[PDB]
Amino acid sequence: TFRYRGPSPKGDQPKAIAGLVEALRDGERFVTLLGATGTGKTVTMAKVIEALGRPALVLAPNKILAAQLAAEFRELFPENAVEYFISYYDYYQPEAYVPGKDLYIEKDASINPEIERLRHSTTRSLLTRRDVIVVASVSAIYGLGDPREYRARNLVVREVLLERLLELGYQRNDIDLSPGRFRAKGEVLEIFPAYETEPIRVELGFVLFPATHYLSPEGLEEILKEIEKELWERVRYFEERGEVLYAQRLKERTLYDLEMLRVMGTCPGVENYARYFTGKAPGEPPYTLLDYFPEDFLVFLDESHVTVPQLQGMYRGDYARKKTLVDYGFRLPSALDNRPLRFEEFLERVSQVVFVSATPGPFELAHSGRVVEQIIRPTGLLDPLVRVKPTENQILDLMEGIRERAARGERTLVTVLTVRMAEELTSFLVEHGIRARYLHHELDAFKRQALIRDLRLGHYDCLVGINLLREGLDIPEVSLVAILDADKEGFLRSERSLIQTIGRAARNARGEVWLYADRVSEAMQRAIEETNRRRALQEAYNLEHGITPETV
Ligand SMILES: CCCCCCCCO[C@@H]1O[C@H](CO)[C@@H](O)[C@H](O)[C@H]1O
Ligand SMILES: CCCCCCCCO[C@@H]1O[C@H](CO)[C@@H](O)[C@H](O)[C@H]1O
Ligand SMILES: CCCCCCCCO[C@@H]1O[C@H](CO)[C@@H](O)[C@H](O)[C@H]1O
Repeated sequence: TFRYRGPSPKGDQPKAIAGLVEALRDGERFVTLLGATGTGKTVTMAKVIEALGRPALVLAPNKILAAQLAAEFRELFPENAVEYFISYYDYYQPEAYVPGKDLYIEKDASINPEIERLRHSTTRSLLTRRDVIVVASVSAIYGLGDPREYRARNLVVREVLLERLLELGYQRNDIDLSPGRFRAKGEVLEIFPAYETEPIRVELGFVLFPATHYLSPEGLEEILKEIEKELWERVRYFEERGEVLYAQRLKERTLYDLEMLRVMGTCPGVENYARYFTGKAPGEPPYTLLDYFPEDFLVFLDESHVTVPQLQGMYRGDYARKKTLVDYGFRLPSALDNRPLRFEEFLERVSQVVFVSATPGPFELAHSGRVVEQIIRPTGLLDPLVRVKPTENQILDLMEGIRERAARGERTLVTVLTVRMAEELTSFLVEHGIRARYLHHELDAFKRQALIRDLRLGHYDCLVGINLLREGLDIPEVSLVAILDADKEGFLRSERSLIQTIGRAARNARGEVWLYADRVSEAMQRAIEETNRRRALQEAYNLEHGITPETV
């Protein structure tokens, strides 16, 4: 049972909630929430979750949005369990090998304790409460230990109770303490649970869950035997090919791990032997976070037009990177079984799915048994006016438009199609009195968000880039979005992409989008019509309720 404490639903949220709830209660497996930018999709998801009272998983297209959603849900359900199943492949380097330059890359060690802490807090809550909402990036869905063992291996709250501490994955280190380590300096225990930020001093209640998701198994001895059996078979494979270097590499690394496991029941990169620990057969789908949820959990795929394709391509992407480590003797073929799920395998592990997007993709449109939209924004803000302007004298027209807006405190976003164009336009604008910066495609997150942050803070007035479908670009001061080569083919000029880009001007009471082109492509035509449809519906709602837009 959840306890919603956020703002009451306004605009189209009430209608969206209900209908969405009605569809789910009627047993629809696939449902889509078609919600324009700024209509408050998080609150809608939250009320649906509250109404159904089932634990939920919300997947986002990237780590920035994932973190953002987690933070919002925590504020909306201050008394329930909101988890962020962050993944190590989000901020750190995984093991890898690039044939191109024969360079092998080790995964980062001694990572920030917050990573594993958040992950353990997630599995712990899922096995102790129903009022749980888990947010995660799609990439987070990867092989994980067997949930049965993780579950059946707990410690309820003497002296034998320090034989348990270890068969749960906890390690000794009286020196410095770490989450998932114990300190026994005499008659006094100090367990630091893998999911806590505050250790537990024991002298003279709670429930301790394992410190690892791949904790030791049944015939540990017998398991190391099966792994070594695969090792020599694979060594022979290389030997017969004359690839002595690969045979040597695989032998040394595998024997090192086997020895490590025989002396600590664990070893760095233990996940690679996942299948041996879960007893899964080769090729079979591994256990994942999904298996830790109750059978009736609800799934939300935020930005579904992006997240669905991500879920569809995860397996292939991972296979390519892993297959390389296998081909050159760094890992056993069995490491391939510690992988992401194929899309169909994912669908086999979920019951009901709610797709969320302002521009739902083909999968959601062909499969949803119900599409519920929310167009009216709680704020009453209108979708922008969209104009089509000639390419003749585009830059001069744009420049005067930008300077006019900067004069009165308004910002401009500009999208071009090539790097040369982005480079030249930016320098040209700067040389003509405009505070413009270039959002280079090589910029990573936070750095990309740092630049965007400066625009939000008003350090400059115009941001030029190729792909503007980035996070954090919904700024109230942006009143103009200019799209050069608006009629050219390509992903960034598709119907959906145009609609998404147009939305960057919907947080300003005077928002406008200028499409520079000498012809109207079908994508433009459709995007213009949809923006007009939304604007008209919201103007009608505002008229009826006596609301007049204002920027804020
Ligand atoms: C468990 C380890 C088994 C090692 C057995 C290696 C057998 C070598 O294998 C041989 O290598 C030659 C290389 O010139 C090839 O030409 C032969 O075809 C191949 O059978
Ligand atoms: C055409 C002449 C227009 C004059 C209006 C100028 C409005 C200035 O604009 C304001 O300046 C403040 C201080 O820099 C900022 O903090 C505000 O965010 C910004 O809107
Ligand atoms: C460029 C995209 C054009 C899309 C066509 C939108 C048509 C909306 O319909 C409009 O409704 C108005 C009611 O206020 C009427 O006054 C207009 O005559 C009518 O065209």
